Amino acid sequence: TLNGGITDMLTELANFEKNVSQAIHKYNAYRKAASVIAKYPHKIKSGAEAKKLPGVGTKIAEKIDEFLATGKLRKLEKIRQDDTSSSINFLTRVSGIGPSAARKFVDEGIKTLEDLRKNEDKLNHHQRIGLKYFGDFEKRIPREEMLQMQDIVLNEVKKVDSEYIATVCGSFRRGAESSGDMDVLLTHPSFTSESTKQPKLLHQVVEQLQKVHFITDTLSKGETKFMGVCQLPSKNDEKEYPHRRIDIRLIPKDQYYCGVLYFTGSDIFNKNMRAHALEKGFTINEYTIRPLGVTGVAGEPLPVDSEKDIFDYIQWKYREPKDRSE
DNA sequence: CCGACAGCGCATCAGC
DNA sequence: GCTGATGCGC
DNA sequence: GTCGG
Ligand SMILES: Nc1nc2c([nH]c(=O)n2[C@H]2C[C@H](O)[C@@H](COP(=O)(O)OP(=O)(O)OP(=O)(O)O)O2)c(=O)[nH]1
Ligand SMILES: [Ca+2]
Ligand SMILES: [Ca+2]
Ligand code: NA
Ligand code: NA
Repeated sequence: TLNGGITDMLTELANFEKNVSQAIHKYNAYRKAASVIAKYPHKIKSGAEAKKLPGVGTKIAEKIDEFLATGKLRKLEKIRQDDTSSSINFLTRVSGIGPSAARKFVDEGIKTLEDLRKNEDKLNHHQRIGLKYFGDFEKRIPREEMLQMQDIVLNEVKKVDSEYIATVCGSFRRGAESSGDMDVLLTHPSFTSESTKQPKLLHQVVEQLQKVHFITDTLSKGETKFMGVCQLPSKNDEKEYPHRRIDIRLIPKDQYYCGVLYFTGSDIFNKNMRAHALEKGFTINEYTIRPLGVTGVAGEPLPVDSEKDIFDYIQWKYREPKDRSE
């Protein structure tokens, strides 16, 4: 991490713009700059050097100059000393509490972990579970545990219907040695873009994983997306494993490649790739890549038989999952 | 100078 | 109950 | 906050 100090600074600024200022585009701008700097293979010596990189503008170059000179940024030093900003920033670390709910809570005088813990009845379901596992959700998951979790999920799915295919995506698929949480793409031949020949396809899998005490809590659930909590089983006299976040996404089977492209990420990589897509006259989502007509309206879905086919349309050389960690 | 910035699932709520 | 906006999440 | 046109 040649430029750890700079990228940390930019990420902190991004988080401020998202959580406090509620300026989503400034947030994305800061994260884009951080990402491009993170991959730059030289230790940055100046703002001018950084300003050569796409996403790094005049304002950021100036901040980089301040940071390199003094080891800090006055702007951030202040934000840190602001009570309302500090509190809002903290509260948003709970899953289910966003910028709006955080500011609302601060208004009501709820601004610490202790405050939340004695005001559970003021939280919705998602927030209450977010609070419950606040500490656990802070922890990362060693790849070794991710592998054990993979085994459990794939084996339990197979026991429901051997025609299910479950794929672990996210940072795990990108080869990371540790992951923030588990993401599972699910397909079944009964669910395609042309028909749903069977109901409760996602439900049956969730139920099974709850049955073996793998899924422990539910944050939200619909016909195609599950968001919840899971936990590896522990051995005799062993301390329990931390509870982990799990997301499961049921995708039409004939749209697997667009699905897996999306679910593999990273998030910044996806934003960059979809952005480039627009520049190139296409629109990409987790289902399809379509041409944009002169009207601006998306045309019909183009044939896709691989992740590479999607890269081909937008004239990008294929990049393996491990090189999508932006 | 300024329009545009990726795209979408589920939960919650106001209005009807 | 439905629909569209909003919040929050991926 | 940055960028393309
Ligand atoms: N968190 C997040 N994920 C997004 C966004 N947009 C988008 O396409 N995704 C996709 C790509 C991500 O790799 C995928 C899974 O989300 P994730 O938060 O679990 O991220 P991850 O596996 O890459 O990283 P991590 O768990 O190790 O922290 O969702 C977004 O705005 N936020
Ligand atoms: Ca993940
Ligand atoms: Ca996730
Ligand atoms: Na630049
Ligand atoms: Na949050």
